[PDB]
Amino acid sequence: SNLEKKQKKFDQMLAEEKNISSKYADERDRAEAEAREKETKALSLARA
Amino acid sequence: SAKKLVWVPSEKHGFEAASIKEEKGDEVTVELQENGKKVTLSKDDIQKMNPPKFSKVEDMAELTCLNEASVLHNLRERYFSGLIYTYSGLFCVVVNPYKQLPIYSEKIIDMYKGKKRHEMPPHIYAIADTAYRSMLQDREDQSILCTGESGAGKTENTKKVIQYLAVVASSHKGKQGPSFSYGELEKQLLQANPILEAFGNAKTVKNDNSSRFGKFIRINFDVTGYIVGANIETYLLEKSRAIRQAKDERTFHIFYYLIAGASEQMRNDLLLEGFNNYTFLSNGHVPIPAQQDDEMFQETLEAMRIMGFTEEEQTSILRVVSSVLQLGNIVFKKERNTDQASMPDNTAAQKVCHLMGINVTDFTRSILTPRIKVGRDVVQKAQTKEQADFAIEALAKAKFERLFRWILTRVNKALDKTKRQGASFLGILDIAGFEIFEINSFEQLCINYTNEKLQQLFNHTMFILEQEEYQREGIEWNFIDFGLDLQPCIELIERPTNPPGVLALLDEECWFPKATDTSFVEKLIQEQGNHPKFQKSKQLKDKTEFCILHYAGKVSYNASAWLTKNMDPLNDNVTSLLNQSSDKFVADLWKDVDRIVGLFRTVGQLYKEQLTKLMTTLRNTNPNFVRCIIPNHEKRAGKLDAHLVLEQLRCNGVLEGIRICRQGFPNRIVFQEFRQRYEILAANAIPKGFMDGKQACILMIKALELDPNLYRIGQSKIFFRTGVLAHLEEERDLKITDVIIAFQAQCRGYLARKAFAKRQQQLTAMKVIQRNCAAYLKLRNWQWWRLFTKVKPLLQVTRQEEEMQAKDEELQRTKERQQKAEAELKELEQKHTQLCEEKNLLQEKLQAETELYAEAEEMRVRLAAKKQELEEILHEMEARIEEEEERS
Amino acid sequence: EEKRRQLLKQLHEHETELEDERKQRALAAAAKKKLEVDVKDLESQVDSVNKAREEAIKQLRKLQAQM
Amino acid sequence: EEKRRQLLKQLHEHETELEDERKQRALAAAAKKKLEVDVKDLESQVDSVNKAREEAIKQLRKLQAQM
Ligand SMILES: Nc1ncnc2c1ncn2[C@@H]1O[C@H](COP(=O)(O)OP(=O)(O)O)[C@@H](O)[C@H]1O
Ligand SMILES: [Mg+2]
Repeated sequence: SNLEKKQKKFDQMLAEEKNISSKYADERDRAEAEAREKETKALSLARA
Repeated sequence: SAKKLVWVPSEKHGFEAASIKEEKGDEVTVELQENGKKVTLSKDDIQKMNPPKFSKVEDMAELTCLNEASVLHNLRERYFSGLIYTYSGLFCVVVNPYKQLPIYSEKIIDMYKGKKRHEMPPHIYAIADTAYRSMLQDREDQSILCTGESGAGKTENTKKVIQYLAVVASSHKGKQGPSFSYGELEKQLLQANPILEAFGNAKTVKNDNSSRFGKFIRINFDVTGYIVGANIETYLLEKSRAIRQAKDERTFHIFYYLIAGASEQMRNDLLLEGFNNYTFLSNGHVPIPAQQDDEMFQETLEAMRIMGFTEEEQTSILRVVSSVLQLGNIVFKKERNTDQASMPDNTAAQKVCHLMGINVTDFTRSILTPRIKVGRDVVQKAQTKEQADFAIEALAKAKFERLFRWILTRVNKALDKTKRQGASFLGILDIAGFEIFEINSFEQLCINYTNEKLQQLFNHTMFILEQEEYQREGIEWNFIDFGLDLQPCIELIERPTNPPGVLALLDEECWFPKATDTSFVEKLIQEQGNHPKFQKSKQLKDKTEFCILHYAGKVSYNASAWLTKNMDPLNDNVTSLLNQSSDKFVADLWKDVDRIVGLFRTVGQLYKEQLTKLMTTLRNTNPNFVRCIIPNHEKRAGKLDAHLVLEQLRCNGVLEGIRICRQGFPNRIVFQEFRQRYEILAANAIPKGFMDGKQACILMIKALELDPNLYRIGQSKIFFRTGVLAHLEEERDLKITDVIIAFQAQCRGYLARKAFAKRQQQLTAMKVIQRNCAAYLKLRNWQWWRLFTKVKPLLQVTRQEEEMQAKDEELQRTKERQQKAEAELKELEQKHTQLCEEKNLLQEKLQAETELYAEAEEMRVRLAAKKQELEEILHEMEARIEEEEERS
Repeated sequence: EEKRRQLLKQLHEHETELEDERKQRALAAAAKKKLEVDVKDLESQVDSVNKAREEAIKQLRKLQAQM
Repeated sequence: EEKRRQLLKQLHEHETELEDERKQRALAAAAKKKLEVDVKDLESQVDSVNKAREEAIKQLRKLQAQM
């Protein structure tokens, strides 16, 4: 019974883990874009 | 795996591993794996092997197949490993190692406290903590119960439990290691054990530290769950042995500790000598391993000092204990011309009466030829050598009982500073174990009886209570009885109804002055004859021997002088003298004399009274058992007798108990509680509208998709199999932990902000302090300050108006207090005169009723005499009428 | 808080002392009912014994008259 | 002051309520003792009645044997 409940749970959890992984990839790319933006800002401040 | 492998019985090891070759009818041919020896057993004899994965496995409830031999082997391997603890479902079993191990520390205590059994290895700390947590959560009373034979180790478990309690239950004063400064009551509690042990324990063939007494501790808690008080109850002790010592056995440890440890100054004060100088000390000095008598003497006295004893109330105990030791030296010799006792060694009596502060002349004659009041007359008692011996030994018993009573009351009164309020309590029961030797008198029987009666109580609570609960809730279950029952043996001894048991017969034949111990045993044999648990004399009828059946084996008893134990006879003249002793301490010990007996209450009935009370407490509280097992009778570490542990395990009924634990449903909860505790798991499925909560519970149980064999639904309680609720609770809490951490960060943030804000006020205060102190410190070496200091008190501050105003203000307060004191005085005066008049009226009325009673009772006696007279005359008339009728 | 502790201790002690008196009331009532049953039983015994006595006297007088 | 008033009121009310229970204990004990005396009296009646019955039977048998 426990194994069957787990089997059902693993299927759901793998799909949700893919969603979470995708969310982290999006936030990673957002943080990378932020890093580029603030790097540009730092260069502008240095030139100023 | 090789399915032909089996446990086969062994004369040396109880059971041992072997391999089946073939089978024939009801039998199997097998080869022992240790030597290759062939043998044939019955198919009922051999048992199935414990697989490798289950070797040394923890809880007995987890075993793939319940086998006595597998349990035995797991126990032996664990004893060789030194892991003494093993779980058995709801309870725990242990085994005496006879050797100290580092299984106990503050680090371990902190590691165990508040954790669940499933996440931890076994320990007594876990049992103590579980009882504490359940006590706190349910707000009911709880108890811990250690059980086993005389050598089995209980006192080590008890020592660990009260130590654990004395740290976990402590309230924090707001002020880390084992030298931590505990609270005052915990400090007393941790000293009470060594105090009581010194006065109450002795060496026996079974145990070098054998407790001669039964005890019960309890600790009381507030609504917050912290300790606020404690009590120490103690039951009747094996006091007889102390001056009638069997070979290689010892008296109470305090005697040896005093005789060895006393300074020359102390020795002269107490009029003491070294060993072998005392008639009451058979075998002379008897040694004991591991102890250091002088050092023990120091530490027990220091323990009494920590318990807040004065030096006088220590030395007074030493005086009385010296007195019982010395009085044995009052040797008697009988005058053949008169059969009366005489005392050639009157020096001993002079020493004793000096230590007691009474008259030597009266002390001598009240022992040798006393004058005793018998009703109306006061008459010279003829007194033999044996009667004089009996009198002084009985006096020693009386002195000892009074001193032990004083000790027990004094130690409780230390705790009795605390208030009468409390929420609930946790108990600790520690009764002396099963015990036997070359003589079996009444003094051992009561202890052995309570040991087996406790096992019978366990039978009820473990087996019967379950069937009753399941039947009450009406669930799908089937009754079973494995036949664990001691009741006929209890009924043989006790008298709740007829026919009369051992105790009742002993009391009845004790009361009758014409009867003796032979009369008692004869009546027992006649009236109990062929009772399933009784057995007659082993041909030695002249020895007045008889026997009774117990689960620990049949025991033969010796009835000699049981009547004096029930009657408790004591000398009235010496009692009167001691009651009026010159020593205030002795006068206090002997203040009560209403149990004087020159021939009241039966010791059996007294014992029953305390027993029913404690047993009712055991029925009301929730007990936690911790069973301890004897490895061998030679008091040796590492060595283990398979047959001893086997038969102890069997009679404890653990193989039967664990079966019903796994087969039944140990967890149980009311439906409303089940829903309110776990609803989060099915909140979308459970309807909001009001209904029978069991429907919501069914919906939740279905959502969890539980197997219907794992639970049973009653009308009120839902029963569940082991631990499921505690794992669901863990999962539910884990679901909440994420938001809890976020809230915790906010609360800790608030706390940090508060602390920082306070620190700012402290910083600004400190800055102005520093300005002031630096300014003064720089300048105070200037000379002018001395002149300023001379001049200022002549000029500044008028003072006297402020002083006058202050005096006037305080005068008003003092006048107010006076008015209140006078009002209270008047109230007390009004109540005083009322109580005085009521006292007067009651005294007058009492005197009237006493006179009326006297008048009634004297005439009652007169009428009884006339009744007897008329009855005798009527007998004479009946004789006469017969003589007439025969003549006619 | 000290006033609370004192008054609560007083309340607790006074309550438990009189609760023991209430237990004594329960015991007294039980004993009363037991003795009431004993009185009824003994009254039935007196009824039967007196009837038997009177019947014995009747038979005695009858036989005495027949002799 | 309000805590004092409340706790004192509670103490007073609970004390008088349980004092009424103590009076009920006194009444119950009085009734118990009364019924105990009645039991002893009735036991004495049974003693006398039974003795009289047995004596009547003895005399009956004696006279029956004499006839
Ligand atoms: N848990 C334990 N750890 C260490 N030694 C133990 C332990 N339990 C028992 N012992 C040993 O067993 C001896 C006797 O056990 P004891 O507690 O006196 O048993 P009982 O109270 O049943 O007579 C002790 O002196 C000690 O050496
Ligand atoms: Mg012990």
